[PDB]
Amino acid sequence: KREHEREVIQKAIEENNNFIKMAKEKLAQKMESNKENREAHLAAMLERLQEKDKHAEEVRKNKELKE
Amino acid sequence: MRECISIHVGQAGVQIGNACWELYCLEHGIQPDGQMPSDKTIGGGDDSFNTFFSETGAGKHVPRAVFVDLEPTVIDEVRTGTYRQLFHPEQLITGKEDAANNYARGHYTIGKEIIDLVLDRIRKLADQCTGLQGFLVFHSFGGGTGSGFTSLLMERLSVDYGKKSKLEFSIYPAPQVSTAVVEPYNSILTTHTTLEHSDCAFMVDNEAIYDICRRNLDIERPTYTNLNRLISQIVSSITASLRFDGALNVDLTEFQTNLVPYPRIHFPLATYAPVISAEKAYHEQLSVAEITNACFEPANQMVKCDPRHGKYMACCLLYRGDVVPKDVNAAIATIKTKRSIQFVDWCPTGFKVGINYQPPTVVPGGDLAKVQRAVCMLSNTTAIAEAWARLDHKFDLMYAKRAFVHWYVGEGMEEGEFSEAREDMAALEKDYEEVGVDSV
Amino acid sequence: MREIVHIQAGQCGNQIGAKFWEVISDEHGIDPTGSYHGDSDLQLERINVYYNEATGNKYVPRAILVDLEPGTMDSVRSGPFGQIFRPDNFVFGQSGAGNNWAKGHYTEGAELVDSVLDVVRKESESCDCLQGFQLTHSLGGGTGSGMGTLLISKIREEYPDRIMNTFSVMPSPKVSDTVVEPYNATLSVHQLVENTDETYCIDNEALYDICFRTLKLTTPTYGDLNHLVSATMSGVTTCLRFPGQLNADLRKLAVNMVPFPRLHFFMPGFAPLLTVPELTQQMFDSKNMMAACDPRHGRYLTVAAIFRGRMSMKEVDEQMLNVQNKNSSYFVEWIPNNVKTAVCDIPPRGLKMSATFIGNSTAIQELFKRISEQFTAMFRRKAFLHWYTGEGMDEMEFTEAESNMNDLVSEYQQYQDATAD
Ligand SMILES: COc1cc2cc(c1Cl)N(C)C(=O)C[C@H](OC(=O)C(C)C)[C@]1(C)O[C@H]1[C@@H](C)[C@@H]1C[C@@](O)(NC(=O)O1)[C@H](OC)/C=C\C=C(\C)C2
Ligand SMILES: Nc1nc2c(ncn2[C@@H]2O[C@H](COP(=O)(O)OP(=O)(O)OP(=O)(O)O)[C@@H](O)[C@H]2O)c(=O)[nH]1
Ligand SMILES: Nc1nc2c(ncn2[C@@H]2O[C@H](COP(=O)(O)OP(=O)(O)OP(=O)(O)O)[C@@H](O)[C@H]2O)c(=O)[nH]1
Ligand SMILES: [Ca+2]
Ligand SMILES: [Mg+2]
Ligand SMILES: [Mg+2]
Repeated sequence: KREHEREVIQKAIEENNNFIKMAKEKLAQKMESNKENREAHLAAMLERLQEKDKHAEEVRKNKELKE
Repeated sequence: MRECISIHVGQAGVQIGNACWELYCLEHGIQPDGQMPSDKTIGGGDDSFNTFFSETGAGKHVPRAVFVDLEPTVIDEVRTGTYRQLFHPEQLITGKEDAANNYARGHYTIGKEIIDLVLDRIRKLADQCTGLQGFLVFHSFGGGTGSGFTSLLMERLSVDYGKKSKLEFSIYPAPQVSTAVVEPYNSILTTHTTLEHSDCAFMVDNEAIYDICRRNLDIERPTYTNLNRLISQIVSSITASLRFDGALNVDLTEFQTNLVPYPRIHFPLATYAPVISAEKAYHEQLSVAEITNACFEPANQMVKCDPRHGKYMACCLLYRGDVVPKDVNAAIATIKTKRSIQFVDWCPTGFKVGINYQPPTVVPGGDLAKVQRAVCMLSNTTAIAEAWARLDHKFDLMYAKRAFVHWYVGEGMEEGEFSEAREDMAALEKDYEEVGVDSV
Repeated sequence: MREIVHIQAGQCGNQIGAKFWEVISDEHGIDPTGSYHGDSDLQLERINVYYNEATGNKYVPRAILVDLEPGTMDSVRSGPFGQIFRPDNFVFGQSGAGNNWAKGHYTEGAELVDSVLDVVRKESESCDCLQGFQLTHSLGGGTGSGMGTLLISKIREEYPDRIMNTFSVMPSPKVSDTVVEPYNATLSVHQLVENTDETYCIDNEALYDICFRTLKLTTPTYGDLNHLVSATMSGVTTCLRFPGQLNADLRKLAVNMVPFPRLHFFMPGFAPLLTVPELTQQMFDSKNMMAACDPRHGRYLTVAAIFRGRMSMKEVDEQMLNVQNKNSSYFVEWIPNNVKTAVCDIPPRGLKMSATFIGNSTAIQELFKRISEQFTAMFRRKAFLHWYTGEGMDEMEFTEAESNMNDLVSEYQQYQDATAD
């Protein structure tokens, strides 16, 4: 019975730690996943704007080769 | 000891915090500067009101509370308000840019910038505790901060404080005072994320409170001030067992044992009485039997639902004021032979009772009549699932077309989080359905 | 605080821009010197949203005045509240666009755009917390249209996490005899649908018809049209300028008004041109829309409505509920509670009470179809294409802009036809 008593409190500690652990890891993964996604969305935005600049160069270029 | 730490998140959480802590001060005879003449133990104590107030050497009684909002204008009013001396400046935390009714911004983009600072300030309160019992978290379902930042905080609190108890007072959205079309999204996301991390959550339907102010107090167009003063009374009734002592006093944790049959089934329905104007309360005394019977009028519930079409898993009565057990028992016996009260078959039908002799209090210039006795019923009914059903339906209407979803995706979220959250809500509705079925 | 950086480009942009500042400076109780002479603290609580406070309690508009010709610049500086604007924030070229979108967007404007950005940057960096930009301009000209859409792209490169709002004035043959305007409008819309978060569609066709048919003003001047614009612009910014719960900032407005990113073109409305009931009935009436569209030819995705003045708020709630029930077919059912109501108890000047309307209606397509009708006919005609290709433009950029606006129309049609089940 003494050994059973030890196993019960050890189980409670284990499960409590496992809950803390999985919560810590689950959260860290979410914030990482969110950081990548938001950055990837902003990066795609700038890239589209940066080819509007390249396009504008090509347009001004096309006007000099117009004369 | 048994200290409780309150955390007020977002506009709704903060402004309800203002009402509650103003009300507590009047109940305990604490002045706006924090002084409490009746308290002879200067600089500390083990009294019941010390569960919510710490004490400085200068005799100031300071709320065990943190106020957090991602925008400063609501908390600024606290910093310059009547009770500004009550709080240490570090208890009042503000960012510069709110979450814009967006869960993603509250949980991720904006929230992550201030979460560490918030946990540090919470830690500072906790280390002053000799026996911390747990946290009380006030927030809206609809706001970006109330939803997003709260769920982030609750996750972090579970890591930093293990299985230490965490209670919620959650403001459930109503169209009469709604601020955003996406509040159903924010509601489902925060409910899903906080579910594992909350031990007990008291939902407050703004429409329920709105109707009570209109019908029982004759307020043509209730303001947040009208709602919050009513809400603070229900909150006060629930926390009264922690803040006061008494022979017939029953601790909130004892009620909690009865109210939560399974971890996910932790949403009690609150019903408060009497809500009555000074004009009507004059030359009219509401007896124990009358206010108790009022607890089974659905018009008096904090959440719109019909318990008469559901099943009970618990029924708790929290009295305060001039009340004795004899009258309670008589009132209950009458009610059971006249109301539609039906329990599930796996639970006993006895009503659990608590009495705090400290009478109800009202804030100056408030709409509520000062009465000699009040009661708050805390019941566990399957019917509260109706509140989930209404929210989930509104969620489905918009998500089918992916309306407004791009605001969330733009902040780093994925559609998988929406579907995961909605599936959890569907399982929760099914859970409340399963517990109501008769055993085999 | 939460600052907005105002920009006005071209003639139209500076005209309505100046009147905008005249009207709100009056509401916030500040004179053309920049000093405060009001009576209510509510006038100053959120003053920093649009104004910089200088030494000696002098409030300076956070405004940037732009044009490819120095003419209008003198007009503003000589006009009322001309001495309130920051001198350094005046940015003028000398060339002039001549209603050539290509000149404004690729050539003449591209050489002035940087000195504008320098002023944008200087204003921005001094913000406690910049929320975004609002631009006033027309789409029918060359500067406000072509350069205005260039500035937007350029600003969005340096401030991609800020809100970009615009007050775009739409061209109409009833007001301007210029024939190439449907080119400039389509080319602009091609840019606005991609790079703005919120666009208020100010339609000269609607402004004309209101003045002529309701105000009974044959031969309406730009002053008459702008009196409507100013009252409107005052209305749709009230929630930004005064203490409030609802759409209090540009981002929260966008989140409530834009269910899909491309569908961000609002038709504003104003009433009157009284009782709470008929104020409400008027603001939902087609005759009171500042966009030449019939809302009963489509469905509302979202709606924002602010009432101004002292009135029974119980009555406003009841009647806003009343309108939604009697006109339930004209609000999409797959967006619950899409109509939001605000109330500011300080009325505008002259009126004891008014109501401003902001609708995201699929009926806005009627406006884009009008422009497209002109554009498509012009494209077949190929009338004045050399002025654009002369600056280096290609014929495809015309085609792409056309089909993109066609897509916008069909997308508004898609969600108009959608059902809950
Ligand atoms: C003899 O017949 C006509 C003679 C003229 C115009 C017309 C007719 Cl029919 N029509 C039909 C119009 O609709 C007017 C319109 O121009 C106007 O904006 C306005 C100033 C008149 C326009 C050309 O379509 C506009 C742009 C292609 C613009 C034209 C310009 O402004 N610069 C530029 O690069 O592009 C240019 O040089 C300054 C002056 C004006 C042109 C000339 C060609 C007169
Ligand atoms: N009962 C009550 N409800 C409130 C109060 N303030 C806001 N709400 C409700 O809360 C919801 C909006 O969430 P808020 O708390 O205002 O927003 P937030 O938490 O600050 O999050 P942000 O988007 O960042 O501003 C709406 O449904 C409101 O009706 C209040 O003082 N009392
Ligand atoms: N409502 C209104 N519309 C105006 C006003 N001024 C010009 N417009 C319209 O603007 C369109 C042409 O654009 P403009 O602003 O005049 O030209 P711009 O943007 O300055 O470009 P450029 O003149 O070529 O340098 C026409 O369709 C006009 O009807 C105004 O004061 N009020
Ligand atoms: Ca003490
Ligand atoms: Mg807020
Ligand atoms: Mg011009």
